[PDB]
Amino acid sequence: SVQTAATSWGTVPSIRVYTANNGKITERCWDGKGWYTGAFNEPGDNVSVTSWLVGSAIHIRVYASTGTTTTEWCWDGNGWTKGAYTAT
Amino acid sequence: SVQTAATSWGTVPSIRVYTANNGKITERCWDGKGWYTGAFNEPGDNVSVTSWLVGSAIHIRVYASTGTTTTEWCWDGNGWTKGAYTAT
Amino acid sequence: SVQTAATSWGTVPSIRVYTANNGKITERCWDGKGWYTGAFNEPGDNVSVTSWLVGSAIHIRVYASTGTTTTEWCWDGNGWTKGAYTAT
Ligand SMILES: OC[C@@]1(O)OC[C@@H](O)[C@@H](O)[C@@H]1O
Ligand SMILES: OC[C@@]1(O)OC[C@@H](O)[C@@H](O)[C@@H]1O
Ligand SMILES: OC[C@@]1(O)OC[C@@H](O)[C@@H](O)[C@@H]1O
Ligand SMILES: OC[C@@]1(O)OC[C@@H](O)[C@@H](O)[C@@H]1O
Ligand SMILES: OC[C@@]1(O)OC[C@@H](O)[C@@H](O)[C@@H]1O
Ligand SMILES: OC[C@@]1(O)OC[C@@H](O)[C@@H](O)[C@@H]1O
Repeated sequence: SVQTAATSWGTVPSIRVYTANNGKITERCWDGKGWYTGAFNEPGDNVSVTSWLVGSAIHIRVYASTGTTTTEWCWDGNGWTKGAYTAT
Repeated sequence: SVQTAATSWGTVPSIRVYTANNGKITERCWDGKGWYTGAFNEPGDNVSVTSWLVGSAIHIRVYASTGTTTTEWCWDGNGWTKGAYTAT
Repeated sequence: SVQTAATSWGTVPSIRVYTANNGKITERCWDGKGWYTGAFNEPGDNVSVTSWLVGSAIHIRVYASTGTTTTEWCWDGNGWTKGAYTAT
């Protein structure tokens, strides 16, 4: 079936749910006022996530895996880009 | 194999581990004094979870997936019910 | 594909990413100065993780599953050992 990963922050809260479905990962977002589709859209068969809130900034790390390759995607306030993570 | 998801809160801590096994999700609970089987029992092949503790209240969201359908289950102090999440 | 689980703590942050790949779980670690391979290496086809930071101590629980058996692995400052979790 589809595979999901979830994270949340604050007291509203904000929630992010990532779904790997048919080799693509998409993102659904809640900030207290309805679910919406987030900016994150990248390939992957499996997803995990962690996040940490510091001051006014949310930092999110999404680990997207296809085959034996895992790509880290980073949100630090300015869109999603690949991070330095490697699996070694 | 079976697939799990875990969350924890406080300093004891309380831990919740959700296991999707043979199309059913069950819940094991630790509150500092032994593991026990929790109230959560719903269908699903895949599970993720997030939780947030505010004051005296734990809020838990469990995302249960079968095929391409994901159901959000909500704990807000008074049993588990379906939440408004949709995958779009 | 490979399956991952992630957790993080503090403001640096420290991040731990567990990967189940070909029946083995390994751990990659970030403490602010590059990724490295962690001490955790145990069998499993599926992994989840939760952690909680209290004072100067990180506590990590990794749930490693093969078939219908889930083993809890505990970090409490002094290496990884099996915890009391059972699935019942
Ligand atoms: O729209 C809200 C948003 O910016 O929140 C942070 C990330 O989750 C983004 O992908 C998302 O679009
Ligand atoms: O700011 C991005 C970054 O440095 O954040 C910490 C880790 O997630 C790294 O892999 C990543 O490149
Ligand atoms: O028994 C403890 C309990 O109420 O804690 C909150 C939820 O995890 C419930 O499913 C669980 O039964
Ligand atoms: O109180 C329940 C609820 O509003 O909590 C926030 C989100 O999890 C929603 O999908 C959900 O319906
Ligand atoms: O090296 C850092 C380390 O000690 O951090 C705590 C655990 O994640 C360990 O497996 C890891 O080796
Ligand atoms: O200190 C280890 C331990 O007591 O921590 C809390 C739970 O993770 C238990 O299963 C585990 O044996």
